[PDB]
This record gives sequence, structure tokens and C-alpha cells, in this order.
Amino acid sequence: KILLTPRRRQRL
Amino acid sequence: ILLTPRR
Amino acid sequence: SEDAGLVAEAEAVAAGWMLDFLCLSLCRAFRDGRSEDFRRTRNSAEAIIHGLSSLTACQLRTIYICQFLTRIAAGKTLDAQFENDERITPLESALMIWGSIEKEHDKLHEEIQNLIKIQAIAVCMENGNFKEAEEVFERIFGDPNSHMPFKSKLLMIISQKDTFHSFFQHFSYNHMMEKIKSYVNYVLSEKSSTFLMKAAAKVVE
Amino acid sequence: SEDAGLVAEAEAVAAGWMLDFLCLSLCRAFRDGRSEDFRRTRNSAEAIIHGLSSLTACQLRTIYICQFLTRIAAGKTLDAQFENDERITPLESALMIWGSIEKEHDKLHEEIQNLIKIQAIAVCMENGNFKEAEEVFERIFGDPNSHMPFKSKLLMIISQKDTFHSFFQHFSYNHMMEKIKSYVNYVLSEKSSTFLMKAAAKVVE
Repeated sequence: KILLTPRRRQRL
Repeated sequence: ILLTPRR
Repeated sequence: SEDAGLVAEAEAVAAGWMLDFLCLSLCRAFRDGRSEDFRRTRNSAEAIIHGLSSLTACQLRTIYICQFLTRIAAGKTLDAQFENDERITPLESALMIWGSIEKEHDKLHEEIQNLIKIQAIAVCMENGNFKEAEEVFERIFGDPNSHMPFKSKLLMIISQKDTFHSFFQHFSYNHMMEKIKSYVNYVLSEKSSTFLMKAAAKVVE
Repeated sequence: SEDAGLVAEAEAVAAGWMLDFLCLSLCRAFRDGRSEDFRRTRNSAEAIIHGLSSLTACQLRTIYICQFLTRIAAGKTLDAQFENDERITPLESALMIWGSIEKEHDKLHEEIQNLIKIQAIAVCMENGNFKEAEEVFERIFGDPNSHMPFKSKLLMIISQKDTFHSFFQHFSYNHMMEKIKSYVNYVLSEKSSTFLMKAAAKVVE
């Protein structure tokens, strides 16, 4: 689960 | 580097 | 002294103190615009939260408050992903969080909710992301026939497909931040006296 | 109405308090073989260290202890790099920190030191890295002053690729761990009186 830090939509 | 290692 | 039970009870208490202290620090960095401090405190808050093995209602609210601030701080970063559904923008994620706290303070809650909804659409429109604005709108305003505050105004704006609208100058990103900073001042008033900070403050007074 | 300077000084003080508490938690997880707690507490201590504004001798020592335990726990992980020199293996790194801590070089200290040396070699050999094992021996046992009963025997065992010799069966990883855990118990007794843990123990007594 994503807590305080996000991932990048512009990846893979 | 403190507690968590480089790979 | 190393009675496992008593140690477990003590570590829960100490983790609550640390969480409150870190929320306080995150709030102040947020308010002050201390971007690097905010990042450091965020990393610490995140680790401490991951280490918890139990949650009081107060701790859950504090976690929500930290999550809320990190989404808001990233509100103009349309590519930051805070939900498993990669479609959900940061301000939409902030809205979802807000829907879990401060409900009992209905006038401030509604005001901040409305401003976030407005800017969730504005950040897409101002980027030229007209289709995404439409999709955000659909997600945050539910059934097309349902009525909600500012909804019909925002649909008119989205339909006109322009990166600039005067409405977004009045209900601006800065205005949203200012109302949210007001809520942050409230969290600060409640938490500025929590155990760890109060103890630390007297050491340096 | 708050003073930004006193706040920042207070945050630096709290960070030192949290450092001490997290070290204690790290030790207990180590001692108890609680691997996931160890990893999570490690992450927390790592983030919290960035709240310090200076470093006292006590705090450097505390960080050293945390660093030591993490290298030891990662002892079998030849994946992990803890030093700029990519050749230094985790137990070698542990060894370096063990010689850095301000502490008495007694019987227990020398004993832990030599057990780590032995295991630094044994894990290289367990991985069929016999050449690495010789290089490790050279680094840690090459000094004429670094004496140990069977020091020569150890090198011959390496040279003959005798990974499963009785020497290694006896001076095992688990044997090393029991001696280190014994030292960890001492740190626990020393540091259980630090501010945060003591305050929390009082709340719950």
C-alpha cells in the first residue's frame, strides 16, 4: 500500500 | 552509507 | 526489566509519541514551505508508521493527516501516483483522504473539500489535459445527474477547453493552500504541546 | 508567535531521544531474532538520524552500534555493500565498526572480534569464493599483531578449500551470534535508562 511516498505514472 | 547497504 | 509484555506496552506508547512529534514537524515544514525538511520528516514519518503494530483512533487520524499533506504538496505533479489505480491524480487522492477526517467540523471541511475538487480539475485544465479533466470530474462528482456545489460551474469550464479561466484565479491553487494551511494551524494548536516536543522545547528554552 | 530557531533546536533534541529508543528496539529485535521488526526498526533509525544537527560522542557511538548490528544481520548477504570499497564484505564492515566503538577491549570484545573474522571467511567459502576468502584473511589477519590461536590453521583450511572443516562447524555463525547477543544484552542494560524508553516504561509500569 502506498503510504506517504508516491510512484511514477510515466514509467514502464 | 549509514544502516542500509548499497547493492 | 526485559519482560516482553511491559516492553511491548512501552514501545506502543513511545511510537505514538514519535508519530505525534513527526506529524508536528511535517505540519510546520508544510506551513513554512521548508521543502527539504518536509522530505526528511516525511521519510521518518513513513518509516515510523510502517513500524507500528497497533493503532488508536488518534494515530489513525494522524496518519491520515500526514498522507493528506503529502498529496497536497504533490498536487501539481500529475504524474505522481498515490493510489493503486494509476488514473487517480494527487489531488483526487487528497480528496479521498479528506473524506476520512474532520467531518465533524463541517464548515471548514466543506470549504477545503470544494477547493480541492476545483483544483483537481484546474491542474488538469491548465496543463491542457482537457480529457483528463473530464475524467477527474466524472470520478469526483459521481452521477452526471447528481448535483453538488461548483459542479455545474466546473462542467461549463471543462467544456470550453481553455487552459485559462478567471474562475480558477479566484478559487486558485494558492487560495486552496491557504485554507489548508489554516487547517494545519489547527492541527498545530492541538499537537504543539505533545509529549516529545514539549519535553524537547524545555531543554532548549 | 513560535520561534523558528527554538523549534529547530527542539527537533534536533527529539531526534537524539528517538535515536536512543530505536537503538534499543533494534537490539531487542536482534536479540530475539525478530527479522522483520529488525528491518523496519532499521529503516526508522536510518531516517531519524537525519534530524540531528550535530553529533556527540554518545550519538556517534549509538549510530555505530546500530551500524554494527545491521552489518552482522546482513553477514550472509554478500549482495550488500556497506563501504565505498566494494570489496569489503558485511562481516568485514562489522569488524571495522567493532574496532571503532569507544569501548573496552576485554575478553568478550576480542572473542567477538575473532568470531566475526572467522565467519567473514566462512561465508566467502560457503559461497565457493575461495579467492575472496584469502583476500579477506589478508585484510583482517595479515597484521602480525592480529594474533589468534589457530590463525595459521585457518589460512591452511582456506587454501585447501575445506569449507566444512571441524573448525568452522565449531566456530559457527550461531556461535558468533550467541556471543554478540550476549554483548547486545549489555547495551540493553546500559541504554534502557535513556529518556524516551524510561518515560514510556513509567507510563506503563
